[PDB]
Amino acid sequence: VKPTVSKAIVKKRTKRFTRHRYELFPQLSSSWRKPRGEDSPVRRRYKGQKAMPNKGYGSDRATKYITPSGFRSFPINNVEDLYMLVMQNRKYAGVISHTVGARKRKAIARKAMELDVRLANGNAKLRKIA
Amino acid sequence: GVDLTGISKKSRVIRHHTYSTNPYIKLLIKLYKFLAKRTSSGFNKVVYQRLIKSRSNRAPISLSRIAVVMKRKAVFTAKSKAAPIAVVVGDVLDDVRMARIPAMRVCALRFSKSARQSIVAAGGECLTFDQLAMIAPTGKNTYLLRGRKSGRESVRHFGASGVPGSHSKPYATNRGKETKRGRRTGRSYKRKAFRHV
Amino acid sequence: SHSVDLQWILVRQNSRFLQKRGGIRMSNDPFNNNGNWTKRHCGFLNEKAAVVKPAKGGAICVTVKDGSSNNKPRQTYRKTVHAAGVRASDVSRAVAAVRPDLADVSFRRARRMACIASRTAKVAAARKARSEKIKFSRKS
Amino acid sequence: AAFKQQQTENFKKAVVARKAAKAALKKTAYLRARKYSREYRGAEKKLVTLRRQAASHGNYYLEAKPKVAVVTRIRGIAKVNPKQRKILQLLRLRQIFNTVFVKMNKPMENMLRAVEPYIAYGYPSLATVRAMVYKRGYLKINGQRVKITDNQMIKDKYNNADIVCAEDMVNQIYTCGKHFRTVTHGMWPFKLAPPAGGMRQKRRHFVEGGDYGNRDTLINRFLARMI
Amino acid sequence: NGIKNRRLRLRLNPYVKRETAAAKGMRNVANRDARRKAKMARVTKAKKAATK
Amino acid sequence: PTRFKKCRHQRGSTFCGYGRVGKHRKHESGRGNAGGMHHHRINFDKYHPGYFGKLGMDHYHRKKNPMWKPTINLNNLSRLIAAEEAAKATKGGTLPVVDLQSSGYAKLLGNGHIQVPCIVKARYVSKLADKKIRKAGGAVVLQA
Amino acid sequence: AKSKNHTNHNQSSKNHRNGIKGPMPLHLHNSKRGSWLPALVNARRVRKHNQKAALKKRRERIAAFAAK
Amino acid sequence: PKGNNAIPHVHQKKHWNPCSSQKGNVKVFLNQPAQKHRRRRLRLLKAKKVFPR
Amino acid sequence: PVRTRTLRKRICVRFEHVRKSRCQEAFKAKEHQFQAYLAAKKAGKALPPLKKSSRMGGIVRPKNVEVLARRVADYEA
RNA sequence: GAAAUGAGCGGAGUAUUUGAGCUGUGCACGGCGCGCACGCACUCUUCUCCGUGAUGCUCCAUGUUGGCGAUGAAAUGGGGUGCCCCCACCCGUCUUGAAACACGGACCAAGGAGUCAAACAGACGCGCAAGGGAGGAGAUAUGGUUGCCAGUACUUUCUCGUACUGAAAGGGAGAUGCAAAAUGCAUCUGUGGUGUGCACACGUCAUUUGCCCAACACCG
RNA sequence: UGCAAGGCCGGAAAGAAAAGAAUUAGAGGCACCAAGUGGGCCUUCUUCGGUAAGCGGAGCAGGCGAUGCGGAAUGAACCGC
RNA sequence: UAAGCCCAAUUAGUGAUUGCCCAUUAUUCCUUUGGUAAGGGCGGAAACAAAGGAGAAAGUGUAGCCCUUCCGAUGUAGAUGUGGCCUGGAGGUUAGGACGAAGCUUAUGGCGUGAGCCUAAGAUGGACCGGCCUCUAGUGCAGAUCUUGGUUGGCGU
Ligand SMILES: *O[C@H]1[C@H](O)[C@@H](N)[C@@H](O[C@H]2[C@H](O[C@@H]3O[C@H](CO)[C@@H](O[C@H]4O[C@@H](CN)[C@@H](O)[C@H](O)[C@H]4N)[C@H]3O)[C@@H](O)[C@H](N)C[C@@H]2N)O[C@@H]1CO
Ligand SMILES: NC[C@@H]1O[C@H](O[C@H]2[C@@H](O)[C@H](O[C@@H]3[C@@H](O)[C@H](N)C[C@H](N)[C@H]3O[C@H]3O[C@H](CO)[C@@H](O)[C@H](O)[C@H]3N)O[C@@H]2CO)[C@H](N)[C@@H](O)[C@@H]1O
Ligand SMILES: [Mg+2]
Ligand SMILES: [Mg+2]
Ligand SMILES: [Mg+2]
Ligand SMILES: [Mg+2]
Ligand SMILES: [Mg+2]
Repeated sequence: VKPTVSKAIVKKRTKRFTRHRYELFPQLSSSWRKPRGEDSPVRRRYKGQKAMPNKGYGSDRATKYITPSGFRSFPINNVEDLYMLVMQNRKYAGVISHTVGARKRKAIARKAMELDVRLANGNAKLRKIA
Repeated sequence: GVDLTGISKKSRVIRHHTYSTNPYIKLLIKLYKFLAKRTSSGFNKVVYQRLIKSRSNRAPISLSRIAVVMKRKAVFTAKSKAAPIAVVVGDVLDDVRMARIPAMRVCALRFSKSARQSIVAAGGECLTFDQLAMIAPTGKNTYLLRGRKSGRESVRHFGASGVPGSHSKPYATNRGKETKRGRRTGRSYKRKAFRHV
Repeated sequence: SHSVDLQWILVRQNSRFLQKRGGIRMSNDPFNNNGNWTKRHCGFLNEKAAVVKPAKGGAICVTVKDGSSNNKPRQTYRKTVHAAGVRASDVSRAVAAVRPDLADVSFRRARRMACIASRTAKVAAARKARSEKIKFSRKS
Repeated sequence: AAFKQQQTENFKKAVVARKAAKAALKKTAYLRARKYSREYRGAEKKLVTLRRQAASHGNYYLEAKPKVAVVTRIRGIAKVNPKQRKILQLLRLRQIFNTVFVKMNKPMENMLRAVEPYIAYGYPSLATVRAMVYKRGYLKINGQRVKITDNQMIKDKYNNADIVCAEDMVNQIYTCGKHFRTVTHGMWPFKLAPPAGGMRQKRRHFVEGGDYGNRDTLINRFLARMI
Repeated sequence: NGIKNRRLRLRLNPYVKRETAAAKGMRNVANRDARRKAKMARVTKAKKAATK
Repeated sequence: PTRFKKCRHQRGSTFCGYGRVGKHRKHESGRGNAGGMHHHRINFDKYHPGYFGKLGMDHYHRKKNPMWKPTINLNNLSRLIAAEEAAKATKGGTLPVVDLQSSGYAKLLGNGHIQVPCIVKARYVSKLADKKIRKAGGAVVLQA
Repeated sequence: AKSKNHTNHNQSSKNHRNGIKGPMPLHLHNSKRGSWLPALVNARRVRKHNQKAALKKRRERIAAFAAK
Repeated sequence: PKGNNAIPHVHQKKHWNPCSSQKGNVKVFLNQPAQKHRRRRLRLLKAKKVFPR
Repeated sequence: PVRTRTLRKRICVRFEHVRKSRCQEAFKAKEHQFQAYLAAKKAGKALPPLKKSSRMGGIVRPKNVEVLARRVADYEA
């Protein structure tokens, strides 16, 4: 398949909303925690500070969730889950799960060329010829 | 940049969906939300909006109350017309205190086992809202009733009970406990049973 | 008695067929022409139903559930295999007799099954063409 | 197709009915806007005659005191006293550079005296009204703010059979008429741009060398930099 | 827009094709110059006759 | 269910809905109904008026079995008559006999209209219940 | 130690958030209890006639319906 | 802030639960179905013991 | 008005501490003018004429002119 | 150009009716004790008409001219490290106010704080409803079975409520009509009455009325 | 036959003219449940004690507290927003 | 011969408008999100094989049933909502794993506003475990002169 197309992917922000002042502390994760500090410069929204996640940063819903190939991603675990993506084929792409073994990925990658269903993590070498 | 000071205070609480988990109320809300928009009848507007309401706000009606207000409308009905279909969005309970009743046709959201019997034994009929969507689908010749919310215990406890004018009931598991000071004139004062406005 | 509108309230958040992966809600129903978890497209509780499937070689099977024999689970889905090179507008009418609201989707499904069986037989004319090499331990 | 044929045979009648009502309202807006233009050009000639008959014999023509004022808000929403803040709500001036047409009677002037540091008002011309109604005039239809695009949408709004086109609204605004209130309560408050070229001083009256207060027809060149 | 776009100014006021056509034979320098030749003879005549 | 609790929501908000100025502290107003006449006098007078005092005689060793006297009205006597037997009941004919003390209801009272004439066997009865069942067509028979 | 005694600063701004709720009309809560009593007992004599006139008028409105 | 709540009278001031310092004074019915079964098992063992009275 | 509400106080005074109020005087005046009119329209025809506004644009005949000029002798006071 | 709604793209023509002039006749205006600067009434300048619903419920797909790109790279991103110009006070906390010369704070891992029970209350979910529901205990499927099974299924006075009030002895609430008896009499299809008051029934206009449900107010 | 009161019946009703003769981003009226707070502080103006105070205490409003952003080089509170 | 003070202009007795520089303001154009939100469509119109395409759910809330339109949006203490995320166990369903599960690692990208989820590579591991609907709780750390273990600069002082 070739993906269905739409307008260009805008992505209001590509920078991660990381935590305030996490770089100075090896404990602190980069996952966002909201400041409740009463004198916090990020919370009080100063000029030179990090931004905070907000409803305005949300993504264009016509183009939301689609990967850079042009496909939404549906995680599959075996061969019978390719059969859901037959009509929904130029919209969704298969993502073979990590715990699926190397033996069962042959059966999935053979039929996903037969049945013409894009896998996001499989048979990219073979899809390049045909 | 707009000076919208008292603009959140103009907002009210509407709640377009129901909180109920019943799958048969959700089918009547499927049916009467269809009829509310696709018909100019104010019946289906009110019957849809009263079906969303909570179980406390769907207070039940008694069968002797249906038999009196249908009587006082059949007094000034020409007797060539039959009678309306009484419709309550709520429960019909039986009334022991009214033995004989006419043959009336009642659509309720649930009947008692005994309110169902005394309707059909009087020559009447217990309907339901899918069955009312077929005969009179817009509410032609109906009589929409509610059921009484005053007289509840909770409504009788709403108030201060010791400010003047208030005859609400105190929250007391013991009845003879809160009866002395502030409730008898000999025990230093008694709250005034009447206050203007 | 128990209508389809009531059966849809009972199974919409929990079913064997739902398959809510990610946030997609793609139905695993084998009587579903679309894969969507919608009410029109699930054929296991709709009182009449019609799915179009593959068949022997390149033929196009049509499994129809008429409303008559839902009481019996082994007599309720009747299958009718068309020709091998069947015209796909005819497969649409073979399901638009039972349910006309699955007419546009089943044309696209029957046209999809003719593109696949032409391609499944196309990628095996190259896979067996690649497979002339000394291999070990054939199975039978 | 037995049900679907009667729908498109009824849709066929509603197409020729909107095509008739479009050209019927095109004529009675072409005809009614000619009547008003004769009045705007002819009554303007009458006062040029009376002011020469006055000046020739040494007399004076006291012109009629203006009945319509255009009122724009020039200061923002911060630090406003509750008497001044309520009048700015009752004039529908809730944001900076919102503009409203008001009548110029004694109840309205004594509301405009009480909020002068926040507003700049004056006396509009015919072109100031029709530039504000055409370019930046919108309507309150179904509780929503929709822009004037055709005279059918105006005639659907007022339902008055006297206000059928966009020249009816600039008529009732410019010359007060029986329906000044229904036309102006029909429209949304006009939201203008800031003036090009600037403002001289927001904080002082127009006589003091600044911007607020009354401009005895000079408000047209100030609004002509905003519309 | 609506004072500068061509078809929205005419959708609202069909008489604007007459108002603009009236204001072309007013800006015209042939009509203009023999309009001030007459208005400086119609007004001054009624001026000198109302002072007698 | 702990997962439905307000604790799980304000988890991470470091004051748990008690505030920065005045904290959540152990018994800031007393333990129990302390201060009913002192610092909670406005609460105890407004909502719970007739508290705080004495009233009436002292019944030492009350027995609630001899002061047993339940109550039924005339309009609720259909609760005790079987549905087979009210329809055969006509004034001047054979009426059903209702034995009240076998049902609770030591005293008959006379509220409302009696919907079926019957012979009531009651331990007690009132003026307006005796008056009103002899005119309806039944009677009242005393029992012990 | 010493603090701020008495202030009326925020209160007029607090009193107008949910408004000054205006007075209620003169047909609501117009109880005549506590009024001058010889004219209160007189008006009870009249309302006990106006109720039985209203019982008789409605009963007369029914016989003017069962005959027409 | 206390409101229009009932005056509590809950009667639990006498060291009833087993904490680290108190043995407790507490009686739980977790053996209710096993003593239910025991009395019946012991009435069927007794009805054999007396038979046929 | 007390805090957020306007409650209705029922005071009781002696009769010398009340005057009858002329608050509705201007409303009973234009009410009885609406039975003065409608008694001249349905039956007769004689009406007092409607009053024209003084805010219209008339011509001014100057019967006296001055010059407002701030003379020098206006300062010596 | 995947419905180009145009003074603009089309058709069909030589004119259409907007102003400017110059005007008639009434009125209105301006002076007096005849004027009208052409207000209201009935030759110059300009393009004027009719056109196409959606049989499309929604979304997405169609130019031109180079440069790069020949299956070993090109191209957009993402990530990594520096740099430039700019911006930027240390976090948590109490406080009117903390970047503070105010407290706590070297690093990391792992633990680490609104829980459970009891009594009421309100909101909401569910069952039954003038009734509701146990609890304790029996019973036998089970007098079975390692276990499942301490569960499930089944069965009966007690409690809350239908009636309140009085310190107690005690007493104990329907409507209507006739009517005035210190327990009045007769009816038993019935809102105690008045004001406001969804839906609905019959007319009217671009709501009149009837009944009023729930509710409020005033009474009885 | 007047007066006061509560009803009943019929009438009229610019739904409020004209005189500057209102306006409204004007859904009105009820009720339940419950937080946090109950140390404030600054300012134009009025003001009290004080020699005065970045002092103490009030009045009407607006602010900071709780809030940045653009300006006064810097400044919780000023100017703009 | 101000880059100072007081007045005054806007390209200068030339013929009429607004010298220009800077905002989280204003106007307008996009996108998001929420409404006391407001409207429309949802009886598959006909027709169409491979060698113009897919969707269309009567709907609080989703990867929102699909479109069109309008307005609002910051906030401590606080309240609330969330087919909002995460952890241990239980009832059901659907699947993974010696062709390599949990765990660990990261210039492994992807996408979600975010909490987070998922893929890839380990020249890591060596046997268990995921997703969805419900049920349950000893369920989320950055600081308590926090507890216990280890480490570190001071310092080869
Ligand atoms: O029942 C009383 C009521 O509680 C009380 N508010 C008042 O009603 C006012 C009315 O005030 C609105 O009432 C709404 C809720 O009761 C409220 O709206 C706002 O409430 C908040 C939370 N309750 C917010 O969540 C939200 O901003 C908004 N819904 C008030 O705006 C006024 O609007 C009326 N003008 C006058 C009423 N008296 O009085 C009731 C009387 O008991
Ligand atoms: N009076 C006309 C009728 O009144 C009916 O309502 C009447 C009664 O049904 C109703 O009485 C209710 C009672 O039903 C319910 N079970 C208990 C409730 N407390 C009572 O309410 C009434 O009675 C108490 C008595 O002190 C009063 O204090 C209270 O103000 C009053 N609302 O209140 C009215 C009594 O005057 C209906 N609204 C309607 O049929 C009709 O309009
Ligand atoms: Mg004593
Ligand atoms: Mg503070
Ligand atoms: Mg009770
Ligand atoms: Mg907070
Ligand atoms: Mg813990």
